[PDB]
This record gives sequence, C-alpha cells and structure tokens, in this order.
Amino acid sequence: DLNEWIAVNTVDFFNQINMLYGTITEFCTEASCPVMSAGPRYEYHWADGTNIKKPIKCSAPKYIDYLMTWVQDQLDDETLFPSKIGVPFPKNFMSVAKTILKRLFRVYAHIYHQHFDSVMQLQEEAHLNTSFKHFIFFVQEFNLIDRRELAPLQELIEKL
Amino acid sequence: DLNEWIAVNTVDFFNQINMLYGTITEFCTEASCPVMSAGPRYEYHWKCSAPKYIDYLMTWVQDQLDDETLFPFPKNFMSVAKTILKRLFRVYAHIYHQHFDSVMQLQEEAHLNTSFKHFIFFVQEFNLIDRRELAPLQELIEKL
Amino acid sequence: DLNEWIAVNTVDFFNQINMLYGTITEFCTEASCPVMSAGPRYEYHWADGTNIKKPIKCSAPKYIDYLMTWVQDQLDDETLFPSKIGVPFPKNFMSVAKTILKRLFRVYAHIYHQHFDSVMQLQEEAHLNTSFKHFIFFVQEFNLIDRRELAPLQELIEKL
Amino acid sequence: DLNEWIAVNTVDFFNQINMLYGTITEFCTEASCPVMSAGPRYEYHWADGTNIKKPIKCSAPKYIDYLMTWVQDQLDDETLFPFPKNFMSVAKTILKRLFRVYAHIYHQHFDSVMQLQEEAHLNTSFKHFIFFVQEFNLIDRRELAPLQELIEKL
Amino acid sequence: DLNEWIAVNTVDFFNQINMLYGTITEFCTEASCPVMSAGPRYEYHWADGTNIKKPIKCSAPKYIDYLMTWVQDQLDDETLFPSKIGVPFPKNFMSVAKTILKRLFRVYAHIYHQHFDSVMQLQEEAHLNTSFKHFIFFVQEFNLIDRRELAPLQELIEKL
Amino acid sequence: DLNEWIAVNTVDFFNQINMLYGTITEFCTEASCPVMSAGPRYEYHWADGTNIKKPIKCSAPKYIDYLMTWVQDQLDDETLFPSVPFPKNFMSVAKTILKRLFRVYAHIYHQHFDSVMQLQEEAHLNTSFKHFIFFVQEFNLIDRRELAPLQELIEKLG
Amino acid sequence: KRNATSPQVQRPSFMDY
Amino acid sequence: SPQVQRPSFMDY
Amino acid sequence: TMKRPSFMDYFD
Amino acid sequence: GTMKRNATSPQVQRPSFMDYFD
Amino acid sequence: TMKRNPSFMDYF
Amino acid sequence: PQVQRPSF
Amino acid sequence: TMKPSFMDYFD
Amino acid sequence: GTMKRNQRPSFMDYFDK
Amino acid sequence: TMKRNPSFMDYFD
Ligand SMILES: [Zn+2]
Ligand SMILES: [Zn+2]
Ligand SMILES: [Zn+2]
Ligand SMILES: [Zn+2]
Ligand SMILES: [Zn+2]
Ligand SMILES: [Zn+2]
Repeated sequence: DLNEWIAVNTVDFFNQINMLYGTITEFCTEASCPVMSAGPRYEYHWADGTNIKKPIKCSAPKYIDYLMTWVQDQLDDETLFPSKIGVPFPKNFMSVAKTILKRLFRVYAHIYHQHFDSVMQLQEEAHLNTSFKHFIFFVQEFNLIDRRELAPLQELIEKL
Repeated sequence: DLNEWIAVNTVDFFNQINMLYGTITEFCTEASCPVMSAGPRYEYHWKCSAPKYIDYLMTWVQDQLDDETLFPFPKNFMSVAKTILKRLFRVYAHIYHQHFDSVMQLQEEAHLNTSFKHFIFFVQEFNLIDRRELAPLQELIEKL
Repeated sequence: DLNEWIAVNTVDFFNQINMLYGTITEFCTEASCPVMSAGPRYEYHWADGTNIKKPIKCSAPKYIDYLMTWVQDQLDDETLFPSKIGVPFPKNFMSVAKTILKRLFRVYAHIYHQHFDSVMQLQEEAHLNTSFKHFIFFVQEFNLIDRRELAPLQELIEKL
Repeated sequence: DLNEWIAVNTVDFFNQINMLYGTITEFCTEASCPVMSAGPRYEYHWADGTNIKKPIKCSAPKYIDYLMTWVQDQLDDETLFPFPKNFMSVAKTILKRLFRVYAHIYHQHFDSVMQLQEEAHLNTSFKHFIFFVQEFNLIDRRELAPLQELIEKL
Repeated sequence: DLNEWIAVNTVDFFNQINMLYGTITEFCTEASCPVMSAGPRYEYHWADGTNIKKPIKCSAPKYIDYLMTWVQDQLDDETLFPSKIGVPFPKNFMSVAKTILKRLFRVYAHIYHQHFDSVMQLQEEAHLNTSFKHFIFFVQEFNLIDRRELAPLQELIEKL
Repeated sequence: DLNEWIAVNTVDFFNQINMLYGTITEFCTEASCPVMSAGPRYEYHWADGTNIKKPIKCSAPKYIDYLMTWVQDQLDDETLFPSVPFPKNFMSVAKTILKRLFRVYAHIYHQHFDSVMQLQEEAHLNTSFKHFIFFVQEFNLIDRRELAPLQELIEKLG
Repeated sequence: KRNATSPQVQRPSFMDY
Repeated sequence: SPQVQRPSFMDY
Repeated sequence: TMKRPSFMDYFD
Repeated sequence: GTMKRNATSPQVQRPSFMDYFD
Repeated sequence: TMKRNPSFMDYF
Repeated sequence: PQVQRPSF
Repeated sequence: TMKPSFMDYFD
Repeated sequence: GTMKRNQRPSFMDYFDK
Repeated sequence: TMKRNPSFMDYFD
C-alpha cells in the first residue's frame, strides 16, 4: 500500500521545511515580507481550513505560521495519519496529503525568492537545495502537486 | 546551524527506518534472523536476536529524541548523534542482506533505495560514520 | 472495461474455496477453532454491513458461514453483479470485489495454518496450492488486497 | 473427493469461457463464421445424442449456442452435479466440447480480443484449462490438435 | 494540464465531424436515413436529457442537429470549458467530455455504414479516415469511450 | 472539398498551438527570449504588411502575440472563412498562416522543450506536431525550406 | 454449521446476457 | 460548420 | 440511449 | 462424427495468434 | 475486522 | 520543532 | 488562495 | 525578409533512444 | 560491538 510511504515523506518534508525556515524566520518579518509571496508574480492567501474560509491577506510570517499549525494538527489526527497498523488510512487521505504538500511547497518558493541571501550567509544553500530536490523528486513521482502550482520555481526545478 | 540540520535528519530517518522495517517486522523473527547481522561476516551486539536488537534500538532512540536536553545543544551532542546514526545504519544493512527478496515482493525496493541514498549522502555530508562501519554495504554505495 | 473479468474470477474462486473448505469441514469445529484465525498471530472478527456492524469474535466455521452467505448474497444481487449486459456494474463495484476477495483470503490462511494436516491426509494439497497460486496471481495483478492483509502467508506467496 | 474437484473446475471454466466468448459474440456472426471451426483445417458439427443424433453442420454462433445450453442443463442436474457412475464420462465430454470454444476464438477472433485487450485474460484462462485437463487426462491429444503448438509452448 | 488537452481535442474533433458531415448532408435525409443508425444492427435514440429525459426516436439528420447543437452549447459554457486560466475545471468535466465523445463517435459510425459511398464519391475517404484515426487514438489513450459503445466499428478500429 | 478541409485544420492547429504555447507562456519572457528564434541559426522578424522591407525585430513573446492576433482576425473574417464561396487567394492566405504557425512549434522545441517535459506535455506537443506536419505535406502548404528549423525532428515523425 | 457445500455458482451463459 | 475557436493564449 | 460489412471492403 | 479434419489448401497460412506468441 | 498480536511451509 | 512518527 | 536572481548560484 | 539565417539542439537528445 | 570474520546486488546491474 502506497499510503504509508507517502505519510512518512509528508512528515519528513514537513520537518525539513520548518527547520529551514527556522534558520531565517527573524529575517522574514512583516516589514521585510508584508505578504506571503514567491516572486513578484505570485502571492498566496490562507484558506480552506474550516476555521478560515474567505482567503485572508496576511504577511509571510503569519501565513507560514497559520500553515504549519494547520499541517501539524493534521499529522496528529489519528483519523488522518494512523499511528496504528490496525487503523486504515481515510478514504480521502491522498487528497489530504496533496493539499499539505502543495502549500509546503510555497514555503520553499518564498524562501528561495525572498531569503536566499541569508541562506548563503548561513552556508545553507546546499541544505535548502538538497531538501528541495528530494521534495520535488518525491512530489513528481506520484503527481502530488499540479504543475501549474509549481510555476514559481520552474527554472530551478529544470536544473535538478 | 549544523546541529539543527543533523537533528532533523536523524529524526526524519528514524521515521523512515521504522516505516521501512515496519513493512517486514512480521517476517523478521527469532527464527528468521536469530542474530543481528548483515550477512554472515558482519554481526552486531547491543547477544540478542535481530528482532530484539532493533526493538532495543528504536525504544532507546525514542528516549533520546524526546530528551529536551539533547534535542531541544549540548557539547557532546554531535557524538551522540554519530552514535545513533551509526546504529540506524545497521537496520539498512540487515534489511538488504536478510530481507531484500521479501522487499521486492512487496515492491519497496525503490523506497528503500531512495531512503538509503538520501541517508548515505547525508552521513557522507559530514562523515558521521567511519568507513569501516559502512563495510557491509560498501559495494552498493559506490554504485549510488 | 475490467469489470466482467474481475467478476467471473470472483465467482470462480468463491466456488473453489467452498469446495476446498468442504473437504475439511469435519475437522473445523468449535473446539478445534474457537475463533477465526490464521495462526496465533492472526485473528479475524466478522461484520456484514447490513446485519452485523460492530465485529463479532466468533469461531472459524461460523465466520465462514457468515462470510459465504454474505459474499453469495452479493453474487445473487443483480444490482451488484449484472446477469444482463443492459445493467451496468455499480460505480463502487471494484471496492465491493476487493472486500469479498479480502475476506475470502482468510479462508485459505485458516486452512493452511490449522488444517494442513487434514489436507495432506486427503492428498489434496495440489488442489489447495493450485487454487491458492491462481488466486494470489489474480489479486496481485490487480492489487485487490492490501499487502498488510496478505501478511499471514507472505513466505508462501514469495516461493510462488 | 476427485469428482468434486472436477465438478467445481468444470463449472468455473464454463463461466470463464462464456465471459470470454461474451467479449466477441457480436463479432462472431453467420457471415463471419458460417461454420464452427478452429481454422480451415478443423470444423465441428453439433450433436448431443439425445435430441440430435446425426451431427448437424451449423455456424459457430449457433454451435456454441447449442453447446452452452446443453452444458448448462447438465450443471443444473443434481443427479450429475450434486456422484453417478458415469460422472467422469459426462465431465470429459463437456470439457472436450468447451475446448472447441477456445479453439474458435484463437483462430477466428484473436485480433478482436487483443483490440479489446482481453488477450491476457484468454491466455490465463486457457493455460489454467489445459493444465487442468492434462493432469487427469480428461481430453485426448487428438482433440487438442487445433492448438497443439500453443499447448507445447505452455 | 491533462484537462486542457482533453478540451482542445474535444473541440477539434467536433469541428472535424461537422465539416465531414457537411460534405455529405445531401445524402443523409429522412428518406435515406429515417432513423439514427450505424448499420441495421445499431440504432440510437436522442436525449439531452435535462431538456429530454426520454430518448427520442428520430431521423439521423435531426438527431445530428440535436447532437451538434447540444455539444456546442456545452463548449460555449465557460463553467465547463474555461475561457480563462483563472477559472478551474468542474469536478465532473471528464465525465462530460466522455459523454460528448461517446455521442460524437456515433456520427463516424453512421457516416461509415450508410454514406461511405458518398464519402468516396467526393474523394474525401482519406480525410475521414485521418479524422477517425486521430479520434480513436485519442479516446483509447484516455479511455473516453467504453468498448461496448465502439462495437459498430470494431473491425475498422482493428485495422487502424 | 479541399477548401473546407484546410479551413477546419487551420483553425484546429490554431487551437492546439495556443493551448500548447499557453502551457509555457510564463517561461517565455523578454529576458529568456530577447528575439524570436528557433535555434541559433533561425531568427524571425514580424511583418504584416505591404512593401515589406526592414520589418520588425521583436521578442519571442511579442512576436507570437502579434502573430496569434493577426491569425485570429483572419479566422474571424467571413469573406475568407465562410461560416458564401472561398476567395481565390484563399490558398495563399492559408499558406501564410500555416507557415507562420509552424514557427511557434519551432520556438517551443528549440527554446522551451525542457519545460515541456517537466510539464509532462512532450507527448501532446509531438502528437500535435505530427498531425500538423502530415496535414501540410499532402498539399505542400509549407515549402521544405520553411520547415528547415525542425527538419531532423520531422524525419523522426514518419 | 453444515452449509459446507460446493454451490457451484454459475454465471449466466453468453446468451441470457 | 462551426469551426469553434478556443481563445488566444494571451486572452486565456 | 443505445440499443439493438460494406464499407469494410476499402480496407482489405 | 462431431469432429471433422479437413485437408487444407497449401495457400493456407499460419494463424494470426501464433505470431503473437513469437 | 482484523487484529494482530508454520508447519506447511516446510513442505515448500 | 520536529515530528517523529511512532515506532510500532 | 493563489495568484529574482538566486538562480545565478547554479552557474 | 521575415526569416533570417545566421552545437546540436538539445531536444533531439530526447528522441535518440 | 561490531566484528568481522552478494544476495541482493544482482538487482543493480
Ligand atoms: Zn519572508
Ligand atoms: Zn530480520
Ligand atoms: Zn478450523
Ligand atoms: Zn466466430
Ligand atoms: Zn445518413
Ligand atoms: Zn521563448
């Protein structure tokens, strides 16, 4: 069953991204990043949580803040991510996994576009690149994100 | 910088190993793998069974990851991390040597190799494991 | 579309299992098999969607009794298994077939684990093995049963 | 014991052949198949001894129709398929004649089968069928002539 | 991305069918074609069905009129066929496309069975065959029509 | 007859190319494609026009934009494309369109094929191109010299 | 209980379908 | 005889 | 909606 | 007899489904 | 449905 | 802020 | 919910 | 003219299989 | 706690 493999990677990359963003969160501020964006052409608004519907226009620190709590809440949901072998994956699981990975991608995109400078200072260019390569190679193999969504890093994606 | 990177990788691979071993835990028994080994020439002591060593191992690792004083860094953090990763490697070695046929039957060769590839490039990134400990899978590694 | 092929095979193996179980019905009793199991490590609880929901821990003969009428009720259900080309397979058909095949598998495992001695005495091993091999080839080619469900006979499956 | 195994298999293959033939029955017609045959070299004429003595030369659609009705009637016969003294004899004749449906399909409709992507299903069924009849020698080598090269490959 | 491909091809073959039938409209009359058919063995009845939930037995020329008007109405429906990249496809789009293609196929079948003489007389057989070959390859790759619907041209399909 | 055939095909490939170019329009920019080209040896300048001399040197994004806008109005011309007989110079007009539509294929293959594969549209582009070339071959609507930029590719598809 | 029979379930023939 | 046009990519 | 050998000569 | 063996023309050719098994 | 906690495999 | 999945 | 020069590093 | 003439193209490598 | 003294590598060629 493909589901257990997708589960750990979703967890795996969730961990990697929070770590990487963690290294530059102080350099990602309301003043530096008034909106969640991935280049000039791409801005994102938070929604499809059942708490917040009307997509809200907010800063990158907050968007990433809302996102990670939301994602983490799903990971701790036994009905969504079984901690037991005797518990099946929900019928809509695959769909749930895709939404998470799709938005997690946006953190990669935002960091690359707006914060690559601090990353190089930290000598973390390899770590960000290694994580992203693994991330993209994972999502492409199982079509977990529609390519239309991947536009902001298309040129980068091609070189890997 | 470097500590946080190793921590997340150690945690991430801990998750991967438990999942991967999970697919075959039933087929790794006292009878199937009477000892922790990765082929006849390479044996490990925690003597106990292969099923027991990994159980002893993962419960032990779980205690470390949950240790806020180790994994919020302490000065000996790196050595502790090196100690863990070295032992996690042994699960790869055992699976390849003793249970690889069963893996393909379940069609997880791709997943194991991908996990292994990511893992090996990671320990090589900082040489967190000495060449001799990696001996049991030495031939596979160059091909990657 | 693959519905008719899956249908005829589901019926065919259903017939074979009852025949196979029939030869050893005398050896499967309340005392020998107080529960539905496939070795000490594997016990199964019965639950048909219409009559019995919360799974019942019952003996092997009765579970199979519950099981075989349950499967057969579906086979005689014209709305599930069309006797006419002008009646389509239901949209959830594939899902129904998998559950049937999933539960039918448990009959092989019990026979193999607890009553192989009686099978050998009757010199009926080839029939069981032939039926089982064909069955496993059928479900694997179309992924009709999750790997975890197949756990009780994994080593045997590998030798085939 | 042995009778029951043959019985269940005889019933199972009856189902498989009807399903398989079903995929190409509209393409098996009076115009396409004026006779029941397995290539130019092998034609079959219908007879069941009780209603039809003198074998009738008929089309493949009609032959197979006569056949399945004849076969289906016996499977529903509790005195034959619960054993009677002649059970084996009855089973062999059924199996011998069911084989001919395979032969017609391979020879006359294999292109349509591949197009419908049912070739694997046909081959799997045939493989199972031939291995079944050979183990108990339920069909004579002479009857298998139309597909002997294929059988050797199995 | 896969949706956009289905859309443009659906429009393209629709255009091709209207052109091809246009060349032979004079040979398709109520007297020549009193009913919608693809040979004596295959007749079709029209239903929208929202506007007509009971299949109507009518002539081939008129059905094709209902068909082509019906199909075009859907093509001009922005909620089904987005005119903006910013308007997503409906959840059921594929199902809709499959329905159109299933019915568009019937025009090929009618032309081949009843008016192939007229096609050749106009020296347009290659174009009809070219249009049909492209059409069949498209639907087979994406399973847009079930094998049972394709029966009337099975022999032709086998040759291409 | 043949005119109706060229008409539907011109419109169809107009549709196919626009969806296909559409999939990579964001990756075809002023910075990436300062000129309309199909490999180093093949550059194109836009012209409409009458006494064509010193036509326009433009970017690939702008050139293709100018093109589709130009093509689209001819398609909307009832006197050219009866929705009324076809005009006599119809063939020449179709040839000019088809000749210019080809250049979009050429640009995509030469400059943006990596993006196509990543987008998993390689099969679709190849299918469209194959049909397009087979169409023009029957009536020589594009001379071999114009097809030069993809001659090696054309050879594999056939 | 004692329903350990071989039903020998038939699918209908190609005619009657 | 419609010759239905899909939209120019620049409009789309 | 759907319910119950001449042109084929061209392709032989 | 229900089964009849003919004597084919030598123009007869190997059946289509055999070159599938080639 | 199912919850966790071989003298024939010798034949093979 | 790491999330480890369970052992068994 | 949806609507510069770091790539120089890869030269 | 509207068409001007002035290391192998890389998309051809995809076809060399 | 390690001390010294090809059933899967056929897969990689
Ligand atoms: Zn920021
Ligand atoms: Zn083991
Ligand atoms: Zn029992
Ligand atoms: Zn026939
Ligand atoms: Zn007509
Ligand atoms: Zn460009």
